[PDB]
Amino acid sequence: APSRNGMVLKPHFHKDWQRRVATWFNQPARKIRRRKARQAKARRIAPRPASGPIRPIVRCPTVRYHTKVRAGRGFSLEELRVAGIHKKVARTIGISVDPRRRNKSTESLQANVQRLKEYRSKLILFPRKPSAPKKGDSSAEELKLATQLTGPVMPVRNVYKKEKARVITEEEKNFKAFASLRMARANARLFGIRAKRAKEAAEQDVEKKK
Amino acid sequence: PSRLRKTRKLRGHVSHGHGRIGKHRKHPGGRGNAGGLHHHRINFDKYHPGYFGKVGMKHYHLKRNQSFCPTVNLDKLWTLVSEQTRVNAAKNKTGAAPIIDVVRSGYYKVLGKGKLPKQPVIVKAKFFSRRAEEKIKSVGGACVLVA
RNA sequence: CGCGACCUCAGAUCAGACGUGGCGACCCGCUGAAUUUAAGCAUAUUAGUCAGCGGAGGAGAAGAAACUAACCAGGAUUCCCUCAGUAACGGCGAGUGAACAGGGAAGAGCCCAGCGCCGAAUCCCCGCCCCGCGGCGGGGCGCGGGACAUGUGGCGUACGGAAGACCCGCUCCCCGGCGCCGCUCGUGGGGGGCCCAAGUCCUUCUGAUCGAGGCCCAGCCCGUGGACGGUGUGAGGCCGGUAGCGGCCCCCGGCGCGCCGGGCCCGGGUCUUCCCGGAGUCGGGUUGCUUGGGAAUGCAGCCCAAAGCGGGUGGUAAACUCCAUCUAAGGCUAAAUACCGGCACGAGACCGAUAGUCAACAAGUACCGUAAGGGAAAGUUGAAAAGAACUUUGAAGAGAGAGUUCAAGAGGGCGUGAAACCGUUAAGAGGUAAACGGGUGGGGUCCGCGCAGUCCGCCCGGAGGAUUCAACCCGGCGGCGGGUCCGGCCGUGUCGGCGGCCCGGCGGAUCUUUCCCGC
RNA sequence: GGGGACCGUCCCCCGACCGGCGACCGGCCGCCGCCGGGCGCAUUUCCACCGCGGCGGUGCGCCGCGACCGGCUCCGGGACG
RNA sequence: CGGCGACGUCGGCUACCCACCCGACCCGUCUUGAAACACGGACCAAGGAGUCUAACACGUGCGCGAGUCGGGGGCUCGCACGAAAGCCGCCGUGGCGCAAUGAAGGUGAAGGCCGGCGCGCUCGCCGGCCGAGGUGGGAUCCCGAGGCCUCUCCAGUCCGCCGAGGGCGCACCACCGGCCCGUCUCGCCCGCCGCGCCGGGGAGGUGGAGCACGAGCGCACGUGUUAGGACCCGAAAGAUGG
RNA sequence: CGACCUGGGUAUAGGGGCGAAAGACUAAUCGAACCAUCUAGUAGCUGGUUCCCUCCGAAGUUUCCCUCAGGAUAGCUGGC
RNA sequence: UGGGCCACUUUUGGUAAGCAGAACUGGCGCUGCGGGAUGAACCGAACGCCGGGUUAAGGCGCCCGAUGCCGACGCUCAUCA
RNA sequence: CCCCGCGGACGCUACGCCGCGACGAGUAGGAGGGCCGCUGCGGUGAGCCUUGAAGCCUAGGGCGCGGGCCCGGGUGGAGCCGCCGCAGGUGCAGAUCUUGGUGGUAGUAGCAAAUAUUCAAACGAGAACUUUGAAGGCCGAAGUGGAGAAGGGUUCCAUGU
RNA sequence: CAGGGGAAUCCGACUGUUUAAUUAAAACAAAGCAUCGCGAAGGCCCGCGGCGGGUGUUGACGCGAUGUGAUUUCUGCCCA
RNA sequence: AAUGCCUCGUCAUCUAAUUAGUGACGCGCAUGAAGGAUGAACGAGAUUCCCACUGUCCCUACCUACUAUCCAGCGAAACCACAGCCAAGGGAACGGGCUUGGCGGAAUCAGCGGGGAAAGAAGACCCUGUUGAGCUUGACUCUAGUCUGGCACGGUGAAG
RNA sequence: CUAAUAGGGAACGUGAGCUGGGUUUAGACCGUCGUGAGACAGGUUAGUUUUACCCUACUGAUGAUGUGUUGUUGCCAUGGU
Ligand SMILES: [K+]
Ligand SMILES: [K+]
Ligand SMILES: [K+]
Ligand SMILES: [K+]
Ligand SMILES: [K+]
Ligand SMILES: [K+]
Ligand SMILES: [K+]
Ligand SMILES: [K+]
Ligand SMILES: [K+]
Ligand SMILES: [K+]
Ligand SMILES: [K+]
Ligand SMILES: [K+]
Ligand SMILES: [K+]
Ligand SMILES: [K+]
Ligand SMILES: [K+]
Ligand SMILES: [K+]
Ligand SMILES: [K+]
Ligand SMILES: [K+]
Ligand SMILES: [K+]
Ligand SMILES: [K+]
Ligand SMILES: [K+]
Ligand SMILES: [K+]
Ligand SMILES: [K+]
Ligand SMILES: [K+]
Ligand SMILES: [K+]
Ligand SMILES: [K+]
Ligand SMILES: [K+]
Ligand SMILES: [K+]
Ligand SMILES: [K+]
Ligand SMILES: [K+]
Ligand SMILES: [K+]
Ligand SMILES: [K+]
Ligand SMILES: [K+]
Ligand SMILES: [Mg+2]
Ligand SMILES: [Mg+2]
Ligand SMILES: [Mg+2]
Ligand SMILES: [Mg+2]
Ligand SMILES: [Mg+2]
Ligand SMILES: [Mg+2]
Ligand SMILES: [Mg+2]
Ligand SMILES: [Mg+2]
Ligand SMILES: [Mg+2]
Ligand SMILES: [Mg+2]
Ligand SMILES: [Mg+2]
Ligand SMILES: [Mg+2]
Ligand SMILES: [Mg+2]
Ligand SMILES: [Mg+2]
Ligand SMILES: [Mg+2]
Ligand SMILES: [Mg+2]
Ligand SMILES: [Mg+2]
Ligand SMILES: [Mg+2]
Ligand SMILES: [Mg+2]
Ligand SMILES: [Mg+2]
Ligand SMILES: [Mg+2]
Ligand SMILES: [Mg+2]
Ligand SMILES: [Mg+2]
Ligand SMILES: [Mg+2]
Ligand SMILES: [Mg+2]
Ligand SMILES: [Mg+2]
Ligand SMILES: [Mg+2]
Ligand SMILES: [Mg+2]
Ligand SMILES: [Mg+2]
Ligand SMILES: [Mg+2]
Ligand SMILES: [Mg+2]
Ligand SMILES: [Mg+2]
Ligand SMILES: [Mg+2]
Ligand SMILES: [Mg+2]
Ligand SMILES: [Mg+2]
Ligand SMILES: [Mg+2]
Ligand SMILES: [Mg+2]
Ligand SMILES: [Mg+2]
Ligand SMILES: [Mg+2]
Ligand SMILES: [Mg+2]
Ligand SMILES: [Mg+2]
Ligand SMILES: [Mg+2]
Ligand SMILES: [Mg+2]
Ligand SMILES: [Mg+2]
Ligand SMILES: [Mg+2]
Ligand SMILES: [Mg+2]
Ligand SMILES: [Mg+2]
Ligand SMILES: [Mg+2]
Ligand SMILES: [Mg+2]
Ligand SMILES: [Mg+2]
Ligand SMILES: [Mg+2]
Ligand SMILES: [Mg+2]
Ligand SMILES: [Mg+2]
Ligand SMILES: [Mg+2]
Ligand SMILES: [Mg+2]
Ligand SMILES: [Mg+2]
Ligand SMILES: [Mg+2]
Ligand SMILES: [Mg+2]
Ligand SMILES: [Mg+2]
Ligand SMILES: [Mg+2]
Ligand SMILES: [Mg+2]
Ligand SMILES: [Mg+2]
Ligand SMILES: [Mg+2]
Ligand SMILES: [Mg+2]
Ligand SMILES: [Mg+2]
Ligand SMILES: [Mg+2]
Ligand SMILES: [Mg+2]
Ligand SMILES: [Mg+2]
Ligand SMILES: [Mg+2]
Ligand SMILES: [Mg+2]
Ligand SMILES: [Mg+2]
Ligand SMILES: [Mg+2]
Ligand SMILES: [Mg+2]
Ligand SMILES: [Mg+2]
Ligand SMILES: [Mg+2]
Ligand SMILES: [Mg+2]
Ligand SMILES: [Mg+2]
Ligand SMILES: [Mg+2]
Ligand SMILES: [Mg+2]
Ligand SMILES: [Mg+2]
Ligand SMILES: [Mg+2]
Ligand SMILES: [Mg+2]
Ligand SMILES: [Mg+2]
Ligand SMILES: [Mg+2]
Ligand SMILES: [Mg+2]
Ligand SMILES: [Mg+2]
Ligand SMILES: [Mg+2]
Ligand SMILES: [Mg+2]
Ligand SMILES: [Mg+2]
Ligand SMILES: [Mg+2]
Ligand SMILES: [Mg+2]
Repeated sequence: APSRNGMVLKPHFHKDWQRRVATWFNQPARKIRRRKARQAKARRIAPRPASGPIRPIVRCPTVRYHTKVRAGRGFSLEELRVAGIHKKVARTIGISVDPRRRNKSTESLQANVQRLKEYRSKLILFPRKPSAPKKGDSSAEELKLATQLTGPVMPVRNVYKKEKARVITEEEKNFKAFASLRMARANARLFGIRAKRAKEAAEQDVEKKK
Repeated sequence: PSRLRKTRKLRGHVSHGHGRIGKHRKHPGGRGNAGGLHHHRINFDKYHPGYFGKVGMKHYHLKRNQSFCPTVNLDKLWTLVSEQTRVNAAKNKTGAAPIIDVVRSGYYKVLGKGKLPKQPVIVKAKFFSRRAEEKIKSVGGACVLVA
């Protein structure tokens, strides 16, 4: 029964919850087990980066996150084409590729290809037969500089352009920010109905004289 | 700690604090929010007005991200830049005003609560309230919109 | 009017294979309540849950968009955090209730049909020989059979593909062994076997001791071992173990090299010419169920029934219009995830024999029910049986002696051995049932070192001893004070910054090559 | 993209003044105290015994009695207005 | 101040038995009312009933504080303890708080004084300052005439106490103004790359879980309410499968 | 001597059977058997609810309720 | 807690009721104690454990504390006082 | 300007100690304190203990308003407790409570359906009940006789206890 | 061993059956009488389902569904 | 009348006496026709009277068997707050306890049925519960099965 | 018939005293009521009456306390009548 002031509470405990309760007593053991698997995987791919393939620079979708950049699934086929990497060779040298991603703008395309070209420069390639190096790399640097990279390969990094303090022009001071937003909302709201009324007036003008 | 509770003090007292006449029974009055319009009407009306009935238009598939527009007031505006930025502008001889990008700091709309220090500043935001724009221009600043 | 080919069927204890049934904690496909809540109750809730049926595996399922979105776009599946008790559903009552984006764990992609090209290039079976056995493969041979044009194989699948030219790069794959590595790895990779420190020192306690004192040299000895268990106590050094990138022995697996048997066969860029798709399916109506999905989320039945600049989706039904996004009606796929059953382990602020599993034990046993099914009670002598020889009464059970033991006032349901209840002994009492509260009295068992009843400070007197009492000298150590007497300081400022982006750091939403590496 | 400059906090130093030696410590002095060793070897000091000694404190082994003082109370005489 | 003290006595209100006087009905429970001819209770032993999770609310304690919080993940010989502890900082994504209001489109919280001017038209352009107004209360604090002192006086040297009055006023309370969002009534202006069925502004009422120089977040404890077996035991029933 | 009595074998199974009919019988159970499970079903109703001392200390009234053996609400109480 | 009940007085229904229903204050419930022999509610008075004194209401033949006063004045005889 | 005396009680776990005044009923209920009590964990007691732990018994000595606690004696035979914190499956007279045990009833009700036993002997420690003999009775062939089915499962038969 | 008898009233015709474990009856059944459905692609009934199953190895002198209750004598009026 | 309230209806018969029985009457609360009215035989069916018979009774007695009883052996259970002598009082209005009085004498045996508001069972009557179940029905809401229409399986020819 | 055939109480005395005719379960018939299940202070018929051995009360039966033991013969308190 209700008793004095309080919050009307609606607990969801009418459905025999006690038979489906997930305890977390294996959480410390689970963290240990994944960490052993991470260490075992890193040893298995001895010189290859532990985190895995290089991932592309990706802008987050919605209007909440579209100022923020993250890592994506894989580089686009267009990104690989202008970077000069075959889409079937890239996965063999640690480049993740997403066949189903398109590049709607050039800036995103152009930013990711510099990521690929720069990664290609940083890449040390071991010959398939160590005795006979065809086109892998010079043995001088592949011997000593070969080290398993820890963490994500070239971590995706949100960069902010620093704006230099400047003198405010009179044109900037005369701009009406609030009025522009209010007028822009009205223009977008009445665009369709204004065209219809203009069209209906056009039909009146083609037959004004009769 | 169970040693600090009333149960340890209610041993030897037959009704355990619930009373001899009324007793402690399973569910007198119903279970949960039972009888909110019937035998519990006064409590619901007294403490939870508006509980019963529909008001307004429903909207299927609401996406909270589309309406994402955090706001910042003018009194907190200068906290978005470093303290070096504001002293340098104040002691600057020229009319050079620093740029505050509230979108970079995580805000989209600039609201106009409070007052600004008497020094010009360029404020970059997605939206401005009418009074926030007026106060920024009063200190000789400018408002420029971003998308 | 017989003989052949094919088609569709049939029989066989035909040659060789496969399925069935069990377990079922976790998983997949169905079916599916009511108790209950709503203070009644029918929709709702319980719940897509219990029960019922089927099917798996070490995981399963899902899974590489007929997606999310509407952004400056993301990009298979699965799991965690959050979104969020929110959007929404709901006698809009009780109640119910996701998703996207974001951050993580993990991360892996692919294959057909179709369209085409290639002398069916393809596959199974049976005999013969060789290399082998270790789950039965490889090679060679057969005017040896069969499958298959009612379509096998290679190329190729929307990320476009193919064929021709032109140019460039010759670039290098996967399989089973021979001998040996690095010795496989946080220092063995795994499985099994056998081993590796130091007191039973002296004196004592005891039934027994693992107890208590002691062990000169900074201290009994070892300690990378002071976890645990056993042993007559309570043990780091008595024993097993424990520690150790300790030792030895046996067995098994994938990792690189030289060789071997065989396969192994062109890749990219430009241009041109071609080629491009899953139908009683989608979609629509309706019905029933389901969902948060609300003029209908999904699933299914019936009816209708497609198209190809088409089709689906774009969370309010509909027409027109633009736009975005994907490409259904075929298939596979590891990881992160689940696990009250099983094998083998480790641990615990849990329980301690009416507790904890029903079950600490000949427990799913005894026992009950025709059956489905129901289902207990029950641990402890002692260190060691040393488990009472022998004598005596009795027909014996049972006794009296004796004996073992530290103890039988531990004697085979025997550690301790409460209360209720009973027998006997002792004391007291007794016609208002006992019992009780308050107040005394009598008696009794005990207690009080009870029984000539305190101690100790100063002074006085008497009778004895001992240094040495005070004050001075030497040495040591403390307390307090001292303009810092001298330092070492510390707190706060004070300047040259000698001092740091080379000869000291970390930060800044502060300015810049107007000396330097990408447009 | 670097590398620089500047700013804010730092750093150990070269140095002075400032408040104090502090509960951050030493050396010197001064005073005091304690201890050890000498000297002091007796009208000093200390130790133990005795007195049925005195002064104080505590308390009497048990059972009793008395006295005065103060608090509360119940009564009784006498006298004055 | 007196008496008495070892094999008989001395003290022990407790504790054992007995006697007498006074008082005294059997507990628990429901109930207006129980000793009840109201129910349960023959006796003893052991067991036996407000718990845990989640969610709220308020109070209290702790840390930090316009912030707070790593709980999910990751890094640290991989592990006696340790499944602990420590660390992350471009792991703070995110939660809660820092802004409300409206069904929604949306909008979204600074005033006071001094001056010249239109006309200081209940008013529009500026200047200068200060930065959430005012009234009445208001702990505390500040000033304070006049007093309190010495063996005594002419004359002040230093501070201490009391002190009528006066002042600044915390928190908080009452009230009056002001500001934001919704909605009415009235009315006149202003803006332009879109001259519009465009955009903005004013005055006066009224609706809001608002502003008006933040108080929250995390953790712990207590109490209360609730969903769960829900303090413990208890139906007549209903369903599924045998 | 009969719609007679009786053994054994068969068939009918739970909202079902079987009944010359009594709601009879269906394994001592029948106006819906028995067993296990859902299930610790729900109960405004009955019974119980375990140590001590100290301090404070009630109500059976108001309003609303398919409310009248119950709640909500105000009142009375305690704590801070 | 939301079953109340009782008493003086006021008061409605009823023949009436230890009945039913209101008002006001007090009480019992929740409360022991002195008195009413006995008794939830009457009268007195409310309570920590005690010693002394004094009272309340009520009593003072005996039970049973207190008149065992040379108490005062009357009234009354009952073979159901 | 202490000094023939160099000296002068106790105190103040400040969560402590001390002073003064008033007050004290209580169901339901609320709160505080508990050096009340049980079990386990982290610390601590150079804690206790085979020269005797826990438990149990006790006309033994005491303490506290009380919950309870300490000590003596006996029994027992291996463990246990104090203090500071922590955590509960933490306190019983009741529930026609659960399990186990034990009373009064009480040496009582009772050992009464179907006619019936008696004598002698044997074995034997022991004879109303066994065996043998003798006698008197009963079932009376629709049996208290002789054999089977179902069901039971060794009850069958010897010997012994 | 082994019927007391007679005169009547009510009910059931009779024989039979029935509430195992309080009712043996006047209750049920019965023969007789009456009514109704149905010619099989059917009537009545079972069945989750099959053109499944029972009556039915049946066919109106038969199956199925009711009421009344031997014989005798009657069975009136009302289709709103 | 097994059907009549009024009702023990009225009249006759049966008896000394009949709320009983039989016969008769009938404005019959509320008889009646697939059930009415009769009628032999039959009935562990309900009722009345008569003969006979008797311990049913007046009015009780005696006898027999087995018990009970006593003994040897053996040996429960129900129930149990504590218990157990009364009168009155008051009291939850019927006390074993309390008040006032009457009084009260170990341990027991055979009986007994006044009390213990004796035991047996959480009253089955009655009421309450927003607790059921069996059954009924134009209660509400459904449903198997059935009747009917439509679509599909579902075709080939003619008269219209 | 008689002298008279008075009225009442004792849990409307008395069911572990009986009986079970009535009322008041379940079977059944009739009448009335109800659509029906079913109902009827209407009629009718058939329908399990359990336990004492406890305490007291009462009835009888042994005994018990005091006169030393034991016996004979007696008295009468009290109760009944
Ligand atoms: K309470
Ligand atoms: K919601
Ligand atoms: K071929
Ligand atoms: K070893
Ligand atoms: K459909
Ligand atoms: K499209
Ligand atoms: K058990
Ligand atoms: K078992
Ligand atoms: K022993
Ligand atoms: K009772
Ligand atoms: K964390
Ligand atoms: K935050
Ligand atoms: K909003
Ligand atoms: K609860
Ligand atoms: K079963
Ligand atoms: K037969
Ligand atoms: K059933
Ligand atoms: K009522
Ligand atoms: K309240
Ligand atoms: K209330
Ligand atoms: K300890
Ligand atoms: K105590
Ligand atoms: K002991
Ligand atoms: K016959
Ligand atoms: K019969
Ligand atoms: K048929
Ligand atoms: K008929
Ligand atoms: K009709
Ligand atoms: K008709
Ligand atoms: K007839
Ligand atoms: K008969
Ligand atoms: K029933
Ligand atoms: K007399
Ligand atoms: Mg209480
Ligand atoms: Mg209790
Ligand atoms: Mg209670
Ligand atoms: Mg309900
Ligand atoms: Mg309910
Ligand atoms: Mg219900
Ligand atoms: Mg299941
Ligand atoms: Mg299978
Ligand atoms: Mg799979
Ligand atoms: Mg799949
Ligand atoms: Mg695809
Ligand atoms: Mg939220
Ligand atoms: Mg649901
Ligand atoms: Mg990752
Ligand atoms: Mg092909
Ligand atoms: Mg060793
Ligand atoms: Mg050991
Ligand atoms: Mg050891
Ligand atoms: Mg080892
Ligand atoms: Mg739409
Ligand atoms: Mg057990
Ligand atoms: Mg035990
Ligand atoms: Mg024997
Ligand atoms: Mg012993
Ligand atoms: Mg023993
Ligand atoms: Mg004894
Ligand atoms: Mg009760
Ligand atoms: Mg009552
Ligand atoms: Mg009582
Ligand atoms: Mg009574
Ligand atoms: Mg009761
Ligand atoms: Mg009991
Ligand atoms: Mg009882
Ligand atoms: Mg206990
Ligand atoms: Mg950690
Ligand atoms: Mg954020
Ligand atoms: Mg103010
Ligand atoms: Mg105001
Ligand atoms: Mg609350
Ligand atoms: Mg139901
Ligand atoms: Mg329960
Ligand atoms: Mg239950
Ligand atoms: Mg209502
Ligand atoms: Mg009640
Ligand atoms: Mg009540
Ligand atoms: Mg009331
Ligand atoms: Mg009244
Ligand atoms: Mg009343
Ligand atoms: Mg009460
Ligand atoms: Mg009171
Ligand atoms: Mg009182
Ligand atoms: Mg009194
Ligand atoms: Mg009186
Ligand atoms: Mg007194
Ligand atoms: Mg008197
Ligand atoms: Mg007297
Ligand atoms: Mg009190
Ligand atoms: Mg418990
Ligand atoms: Mg108990
Ligand atoms: Mg006997
Ligand atoms: Mg007998
Ligand atoms: Mg014979
Ligand atoms: Mg025979
Ligand atoms: Mg035999
Ligand atoms: Mg007959
Ligand atoms: Mg006839
Ligand atoms: Mg029969
Ligand atoms: Mg019968
Ligand atoms: Mg019979
Ligand atoms: Mg006839
Ligand atoms: Mg017939
Ligand atoms: Mg007649
Ligand atoms: Mg007669
Ligand atoms: Mg007719
Ligand atoms: Mg009496
Ligand atoms: Mg009694
Ligand atoms: Mg009852
Ligand atoms: Mg009952
Ligand atoms: Mg009700
Ligand atoms: Mg029902
Ligand atoms: Mg109807
Ligand atoms: Mg009577
Ligand atoms: Mg009887
Ligand atoms: Mg009687
Ligand atoms: Mg009768
Ligand atoms: Mg009857
Ligand atoms: Mg009718
Ligand atoms: Mg009659
Ligand atoms: Mg009969
Ligand atoms: Mg007898
Ligand atoms: Mg006499």
